Order: sequence, then C-alpha cells, then structure tokens
Amino acid sequence: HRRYDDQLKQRRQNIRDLEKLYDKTENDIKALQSIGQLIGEVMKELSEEKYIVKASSGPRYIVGVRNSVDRSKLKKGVRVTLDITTLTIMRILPRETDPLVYNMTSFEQGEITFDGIGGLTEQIRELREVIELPLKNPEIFQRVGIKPPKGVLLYGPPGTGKTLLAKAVAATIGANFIFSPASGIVDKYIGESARIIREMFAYAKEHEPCIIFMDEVDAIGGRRFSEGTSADREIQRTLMELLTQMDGFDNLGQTKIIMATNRPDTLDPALLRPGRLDRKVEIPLPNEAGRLEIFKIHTAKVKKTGEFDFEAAVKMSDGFNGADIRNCATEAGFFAIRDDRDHINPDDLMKAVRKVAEVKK
Amino acid sequence: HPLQVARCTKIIKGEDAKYVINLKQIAKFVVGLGERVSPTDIEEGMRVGVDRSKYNIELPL
Amino acid sequence: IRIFRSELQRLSHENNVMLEKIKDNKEKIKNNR
Amino acid sequence: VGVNKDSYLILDTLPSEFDSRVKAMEVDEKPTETYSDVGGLDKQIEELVEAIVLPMKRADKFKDMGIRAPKG
Amino acid sequence: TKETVYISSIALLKMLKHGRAGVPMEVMGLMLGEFVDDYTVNVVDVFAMPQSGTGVSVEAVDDVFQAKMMDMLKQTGRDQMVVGWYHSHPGFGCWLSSVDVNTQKSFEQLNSRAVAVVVDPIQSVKGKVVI
Repeated sequence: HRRYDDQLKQRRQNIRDLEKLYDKTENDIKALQSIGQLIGEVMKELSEEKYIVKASSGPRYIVGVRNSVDRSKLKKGVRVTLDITTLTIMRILPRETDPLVYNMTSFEQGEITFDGIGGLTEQIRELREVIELPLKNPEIFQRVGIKPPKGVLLYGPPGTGKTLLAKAVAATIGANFIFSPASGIVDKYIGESARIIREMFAYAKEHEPCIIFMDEVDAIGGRRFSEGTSADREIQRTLMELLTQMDGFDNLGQTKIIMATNRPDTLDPALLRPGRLDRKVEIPLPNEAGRLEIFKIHTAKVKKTGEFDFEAAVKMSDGFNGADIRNCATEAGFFAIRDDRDHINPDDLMKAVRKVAEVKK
Repeated sequence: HPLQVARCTKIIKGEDAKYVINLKQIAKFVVGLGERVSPTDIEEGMRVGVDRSKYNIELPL
Repeated sequence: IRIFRSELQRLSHENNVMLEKIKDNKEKIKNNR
Repeated sequence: VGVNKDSYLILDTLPSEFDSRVKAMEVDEKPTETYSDVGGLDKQIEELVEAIVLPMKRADKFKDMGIRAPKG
Repeated sequence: TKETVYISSIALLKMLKHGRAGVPMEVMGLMLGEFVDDYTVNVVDVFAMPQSGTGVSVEAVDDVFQAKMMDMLKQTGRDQMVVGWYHSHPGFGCWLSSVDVNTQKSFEQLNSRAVAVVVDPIQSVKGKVVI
C-alpha cells in the first residue's frame, strides 16, 4: 500500500531520466558510423554533367552531377563537397579560401549605438544618410537612376572618436563590422594577395549588408617613396587590385568599403577620384556645445552624487574628444577609491579634469 | 635502438592494437593522458619506442 | 492497490531492458576507439 | 581532437597537451620578485600600484562607480 | 591449387553493396555453403557480421553473433556449414597481409578447408569487378 507508492513514483522518475541519456549514446554511435567526404573547388564548369575541379584534397579531377544538384551555381573557387569514392557533387557550400576568423575579425552589430556617442553629431548625421540609406534602401538610388554610393573615408587621428563613428554606423544597420589588417593582405606568394581581397568582396555580398573596414591605406596603398621599385611593387599590386574592382564591371552595392588614414593628402589621387571614394568625411575637434553633449552622456552612465557639477567640467574643457572625457571619469575614480566612496563626487571631478588638461594642450 | 620516427605499416586491431608513434609533421600520433602500463610494449614491427620527442609513453626499449 | 502492484513489476523489468540496450552501445564505442 | 584514420569522423575532442603558443613570446609564470630589489623608487611605486593594482583588486569599486577601468 | 569456387548471385550482390559503403573501414562476414567432394566449393548464402570503425580483425570475430543468425536461419530451412570468410581490403587482390595469412590459418582448421574472399571495391567502378 503505502510502501508500494513510495517505490512506484521514484522508479517512474528514474526510468525516464536514464532513458534520455541512453538514446543519446545510441544516436552517437549512428552518427560515428558515417564515412568522410572530400572537399574541392570547381575550377570551371565544363558542361552540365562534367565539371573540372582542382581538389582541395588531391590532384585535378573530372567529376559529375549526382542527384538534384545545383548545376548553374558552381563557379571559380566556390568550396564544394564531393564524395570519397563516387566523386560526384554531394553539396555546394559558400565560397571560402581564406580563414574568416583572423584575417577577418568580426563584430556583429556595433559596440555602441549611433546616438550614445552624441556630441560628434554632425559627423553622425552625414555618415548616417550616405551609408545606412543605400544598404537599407538600394531601391531609391535604382529608381532615380543614380549609382548607390561607393566608398567612404574616415580621416583624422585615431581615437578622436574615430573608432566610435566606424563601429556605430554598423550597429544601426545591423551590419557586420569586419576589421581587416592591411599588412596581412601582404602574403609573399602568387595570387595570395589577389585571393584575399576578392574573398572579402565575395563574402560582403553573401553575408550582406556588411562594412568591410580596411584600416590604413599606406601599407597597401599610399603614394610611397616615389612609386619606384625597392619592394614598393608589393604595395603597388595591392592598390592596383582595389582600383580595378571599383572602376571596372564589378561594383560596390551591399559591400561598403571604408578607408582610414591618419591624414587624407597621403592617398593616391585615383583613390581621391569619385568612383572610388565619393564620400570624404573629416573628423575635427568638437564644439563647446559638442563637448557638452558628449560629457553629459559619458557621466550619466557612471553613478554620481547630486552635488556633481556638469557645468564646471565643460567650462574647463577645450579641444576634448570622446577619449579625453572618458579619461576625466576614470582619473576621478582613482580619487574616488582614495576618498573611500562608491561613486563619483565634485571633489574627485575637479582634480581629474585639471590633470587631463595639464598633460595636453 | 635509434628511432626518430617509427612506422608499423597497418598492423591493425580494434580497442587499440596499433600502438604506433610517428613523430613527423605529417602524422601526429599521441598516446597521451598519462599511463599505459606495459611490460615491454607499444606495438611490434621491430620498432617499439617513442621517437626523439615523447607523446607521453614512458620509455620501453 | 492492484493497480499499483501490477505497474510496479513491469517498471522493474523495463530498467533491465534499458540496461542491455546501453550495454550494447558501450561495446560499440570500444571497437571504434 | 581525436579523428579516426580509416573512418574520417570526429570521435572525441581533447584538451591541448602539446599545442603551440607561436613560439617567439617568452613566458615566466608568476616569478617571485619583490619591491625590495630596489629602494628609493617610492614615488614611482605608488603611481604604478594605482595604475594597475588597485583597479585589479577593487574591480568591484570601479563597477560601483560605473566607470571604465584602464587595461594598459 | 585449382578449385572452382561457385558464387551464388545473392552472395555477390550483397558483398558488392556492403563493401562499397563499408570502405574505408574494413568489413567482414561469413560465407555459407558446402564442400562437395574436391574440385568444388559451392557458396549458397553470405551474411554480414558487424563493422568496427578502424577495421575488422581476428580479435573482432564474435562467435555469438554468427551463431544466433544461423539458428534463426535454420527455421526457414537454411541449413549450411561455414565454408569461409569475406573481407574488404583495398589494394589487395593478388597479395595478402601477414595478419590476413595468420587469420586464414585459424579459420581453416575449424572448417574442413576455407576460402578467404577479398573483394576490392575501387576497381569495381571502372567497368570491371575485382574479387
């Protein structure tokens, strides 16, 4: 009776719990009995039933159609799945020929939104209507009959809120921000250099919308020593590639490319033509009004006492970028651990503001 | 007994019974995670040993 | 009273049925490793 | 990772036992070294402790303030 | 030396099908039939034994499996002796392994005599069958 119930429930609970575990191990063995399957790239499509492949596992092969295969989508250098013995097309994958994870470092959205960095507002405004609108609405530019925009340039010192503006345009679109190190685009092998640029452009269209952000265009571009030969042909090959895709039959539509350069005068005049870079944004030192809006935002997200004075800090600050406001918060905070608190106070604030002023102009 | 790479050319069984150390860039064979207690033995083939660099395997023969 | 008793023997049996089933899988994994 | 050699399927993942660090960086894990090799550097010691050490310990205090902490 | 070993259609079909999916990990099973005098080995049926994910071995033969299939076979009315064994082995067709020689030597003492059937599935797609 009483005895029988106490076992019955407990035994009912046990059998289910064991059962889920045992089936998982049995599904596992099934998954393992499966056999490998070699990857290649289609070199070019020979017919509708014969294809030429450069294997990514072997020598050169003629391979054929299997069943219900995509027969008009196999193009140069797309990665494909081939059978181990059958040697027919098992699947098509997206094109890949270079890692996507270190030669391309990905930041899905942006670190901050585009109205939380506010006091860079003019630059926010004119990045927003050039970059966001053709990505979201390619249709308005098609309907007018003008070209969607091509390239956009950020220039000025890095961290004037330069980095902010680039991260921030991407967030609002929900683009992926893709940081490319320009030197790594410097492989010393045949066509590696060709390969890398192309693959970013191909990936930009697959994973669309996307920002391809190319940092420094004086390790793959620039005006060089005089543009002779000293090892200035590696640099010349890299720039030539950028120029050929832009000017040519290829184009930029849901691939936006963004150039970054310490000072804009250092860039080849081909890059300075429209049809490479149409948009050229400058990043100056903010306004007093501009400083004011950025400080109120910055100090807001930091907890502080009612007796804090925004008015005093803004008055002391002239020639301050977003970075300089951020330093005043952290500097005060050293004095605030020191004064044995858990919040930032006018006493911490004044000292901090004067020190950050002193160290610079 | 010099060996600095030790094939045994598909002696096959199996858990285990291949017990072959190759130290060569092409083919990395690790018999790791501490002890296998053996009297003399990895596997057969004139070449029980653990190359010039040891993927565990505490020094038979 | 009856309902509880009859259920309870079948539940004891089903634990054994699983115990074979998992025993077999474990054997399989050993050949594969 | 443990991949079968005649079946081409991933049986298991392992931890690292021998994997590269990209040998060209030099490693000294927690060398025992004191502030008593050199005296007389007091003011600089004080500066350095506030720059890195005090945030590291009072991560919490910087979280309560709500402030960004220095990584370099 | 000379023996006409007679392969049943069904044995053949099931061996080529299995052996082609089973590679690159070796697969084995048991051949059923009869010896008739000498000069003649008749193979009547063949059934699969299990796979092992790094290749079948003498250590992997399992007498309980082979047994449970035959006993169940019998009540259809399939009553045969074991006459040998099949193995896939890529790159074997005129050669044998030293493991495979030793393996055959254990097997033929149990039977009266025994065939090692080695099927190669690579050149079984080239407009020829190798066995």
